Amino acid sequence: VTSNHRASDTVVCEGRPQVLNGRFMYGPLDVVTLTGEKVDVYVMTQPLSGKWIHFGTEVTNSSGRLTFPVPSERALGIGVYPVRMVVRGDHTYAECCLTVVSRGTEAVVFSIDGSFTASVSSDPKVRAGAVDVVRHWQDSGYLIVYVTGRPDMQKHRVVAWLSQHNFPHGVVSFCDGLTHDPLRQKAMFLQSLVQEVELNIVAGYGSPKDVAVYAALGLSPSQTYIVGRAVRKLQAQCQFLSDGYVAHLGQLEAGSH
Ligand SMILES: [Ca+2]
Repeated sequence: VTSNHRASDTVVCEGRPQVLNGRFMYGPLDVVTLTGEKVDVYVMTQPLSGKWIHFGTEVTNSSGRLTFPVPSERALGIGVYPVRMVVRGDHTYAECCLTVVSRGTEAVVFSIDGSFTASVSSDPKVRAGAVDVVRHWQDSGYLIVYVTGRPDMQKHRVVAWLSQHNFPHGVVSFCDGLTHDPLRQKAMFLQSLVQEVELNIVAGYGSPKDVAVYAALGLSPSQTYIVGRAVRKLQAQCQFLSDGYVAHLGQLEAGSH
């Protein structure tokens, strides 16, 4: 019964086509699919104004998915813009941000569950000092990118958790839920960030499974930060945060990176 819509946080290099994506579903399991419906797409072009601008309309396909191209004459310049997509039939919606960047914008990636969770589920507990480390990278001039292997069906819950513990705003990306190979889906997403969006990814955080993702991107072991105690098989492939995030933060502020 309850709507479970999501829209993808989109990051895009200036001058390039701007495409917004969304998926529209009802139910806990997304049991109902919203097929063939009109969805109106709004952008808050003046991000602090609270005023929505209608940009156009699309129709969901058989899987409830939506792809919306921003008309060239309405392309947004550099900045971060709220986006809201509204189902015309019931006035339900999804929200996300459109982030427009200059070429070569520098970013840092955090794998959510691997980087931030301390326990399993019941809201997982957050690792101590995690938020401050992410906040340190943002205040230092880096675009924050959050990736997770979870399906975007779970986006509402994941974002609520990030927001509850006060994580900095960033670009959040999930798996489509259908690939069955999340590690490669993440690697490919981050590659697309570097190749199509032209981001310069300077550091990667996660747990042991993420080393293969960051390695596939071309990150060096010194730029790869992995939570927990050193693991022998991974010895030269990454930096282990053996002492925790608080200690790691002091090391970053003495200019470790
Ligand atoms: Ca989580």
